[PDB]
Amino acid sequence: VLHGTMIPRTKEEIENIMKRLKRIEGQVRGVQKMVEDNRYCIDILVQISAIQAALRQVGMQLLERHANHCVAKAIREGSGEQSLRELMDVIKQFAK
Amino acid sequence: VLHGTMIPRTKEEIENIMKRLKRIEGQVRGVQKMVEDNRYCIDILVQISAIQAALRQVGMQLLERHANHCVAKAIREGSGEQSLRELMDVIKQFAK
Amino acid sequence: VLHGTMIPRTKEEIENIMKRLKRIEGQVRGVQKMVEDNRYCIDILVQISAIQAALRQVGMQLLERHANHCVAKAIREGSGEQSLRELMDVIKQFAK
Amino acid sequence: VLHGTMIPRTKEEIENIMKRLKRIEGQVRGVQKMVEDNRYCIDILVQISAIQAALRQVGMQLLERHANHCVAKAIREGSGEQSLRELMDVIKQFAK
Ligand SMILES: [Cu+]
Ligand SMILES: [Cu+]
Ligand SMILES: [Cu+]
Ligand SMILES: [Cu+]
Ligand code: NA
Ligand code: NA
Ligand code: NA
Ligand code: NA
Ligand code: NA
Ligand code: NA
Ligand code: NA
Ligand code: NA
Repeated sequence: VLHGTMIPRTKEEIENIMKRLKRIEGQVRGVQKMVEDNRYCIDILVQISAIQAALRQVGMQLLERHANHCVAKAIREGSGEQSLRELMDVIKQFAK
Repeated sequence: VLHGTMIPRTKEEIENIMKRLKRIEGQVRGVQKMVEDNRYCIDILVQISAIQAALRQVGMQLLERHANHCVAKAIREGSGEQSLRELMDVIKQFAK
Repeated sequence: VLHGTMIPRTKEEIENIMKRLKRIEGQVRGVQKMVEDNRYCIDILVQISAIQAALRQVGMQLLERHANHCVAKAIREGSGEQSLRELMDVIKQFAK
Repeated sequence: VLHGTMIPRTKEEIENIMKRLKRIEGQVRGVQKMVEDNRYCIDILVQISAIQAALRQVGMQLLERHANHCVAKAIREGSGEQSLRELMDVIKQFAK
């Protein structure tokens, strides 16, 4: 452990995220097949754009979830500044 | 076909890109395992940030390759405006 | 008022940010003069890229400042969740 | 000069872009007044988000204009690869 407060994921949450990552995994191998089949660079870039888009989506979702629940809990419990600093670090990371 | 001029990829080009997509595929399943193991949301977000970063890298590489070779060839061959319009569309796509 | 906790800016903080916005204001009018003088589109785009860069910089700075001080204070004072929700909204805004 | 082919801007084009940069200039000074009046950091960030948004808009517009007309002309005239390389440089610049 050795980290900020966390609300554990449900069977539901894990399942949903998982599909999104599977779909994304598929897209990634789809792109793999495209490169192997020597498909047009533009077609490939379109799919890459799709992937990046799907990643921002799942990433934002996890960000909001963590802030709305886990960080919110820490604020209630008294470890908010700890959790807030973590949160700011990943924000700057997504900016770097 | 029915698309702009393309310079076909070498055994070399395909191999290199492929590793990058494999590594990225790994990262994606790594993230999958992380979610399943109910790992900390922040740790997961860091890895997602890594993935998006690796995707921008391979995407930019493919973009430059296509422009430097394929689009450049079309300009020489006389189908440059065709290839240029395609290129502008994917740029706007990466912006949307 | 009617908003989350705020630590007021110093004479110092206001001065520093101000220079950065002035410089940015200059860049913006520089770009204005460039357009008027019918300068090359590429040169103009380079300067626009500069401006956007300078804006991300000052924006991130204000973001960190607000989180490190104002939001941190609210967490101590007991209005952290209020301040956290605000913070998440502007994050999503910078993403939209 | 010493640059790729350029189609000069009309009285119209200059006028339109100009308004957009003026509005943006206003926003920038609006933000200046906000900082001076010691307004809430969140309110300021919202306006900064607005500005960055308006800059992407005018920037993309100039990008498309340059590609659709100036770079397209160079391709017809025989200096397309020259103009294409310039265009790729500013793309990478907006990515750096
Ligand atoms: Cu969390
Ligand atoms: Cu290509
Ligand atoms: Cu603040
Ligand atoms: Cu131009
Ligand atoms: Na905590
Ligand atoms: Na403290
Ligand atoms: Na072509
Ligand atoms: Na034409
Ligand atoms: Na507050
Ligand atoms: Na609460
Ligand atoms: Na030219
Ligand atoms: Na050539």
